[PDB]
Amino acid sequence: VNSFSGYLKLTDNVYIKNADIVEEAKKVKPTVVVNAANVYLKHGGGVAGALNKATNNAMQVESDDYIATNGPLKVGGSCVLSGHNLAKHCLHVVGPNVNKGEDIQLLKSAYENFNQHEVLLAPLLSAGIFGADPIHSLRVCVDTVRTNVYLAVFDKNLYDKLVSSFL
Ligand SMILES: O=C(Nc1ccsc1C(=O)O)c1ccc2c(c1)OCO2
Repeated sequence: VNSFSGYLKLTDNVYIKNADIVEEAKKVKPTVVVNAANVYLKHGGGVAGALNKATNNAMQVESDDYIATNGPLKVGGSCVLSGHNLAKHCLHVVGPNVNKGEDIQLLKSAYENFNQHEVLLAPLLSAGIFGADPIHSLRVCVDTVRTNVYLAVFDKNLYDKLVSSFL
C-alpha cells in the first residue's frame, strides 16, 4: 500500500491521473520523481522548468555542478540527484526530443531507467515539448516498465484521450 490517490489502474503496474506533477510531488513526497530532462540538465521549460521552479532553482544549481563534473547525459540515459522539496530523489531521464531529430527508438531505453526503482511518480517521456506522440509514449511505458509507475498527465483533454484509447 502507498499514498498515491485517485489514479486509474491501466495494468498490473502502471497507473495514471490527470494531475500537475509538481503538485502531486509536493503532496505525496514520493521516493522518486522523474524529470523530463535534457542531456545538459538545463531545466528551462515543460516538466523540467516547472519542477525546477518549484525547487526555487536549487535543482538547476545542483544540476550545473553535476554537468561540470560528469559531462552531459546520453539520450536514453539518466542520473539520480536530489528531490529537494519535492521527493527524496529526482531521476532525471532523457527521452528523445523529436524537435531535435532524435531517434524515437531511444524512448524504450529511456523508460528502462525506471526499472531501477521500485516505485516512481513520472510524466510521459518525450511528450509535451519533446514532440513525441503521448499515446505512443504510454504504450512504450506499459511495455517496458515493470516497476510501479504513477503517471501524472497535466492536460485533462490529453488524459481523457490516453484513457479512452488505451488498449
Ligand atoms: O511539461 C509538462 N508535462 C508533460 C511533459 C511530457 S508529458 C506531460 C504531461 O503532463 O502530459 C508540465 C507539467 C506540469 C507543469 C508544466 C509542464 O508547467 C507547469 O506545470
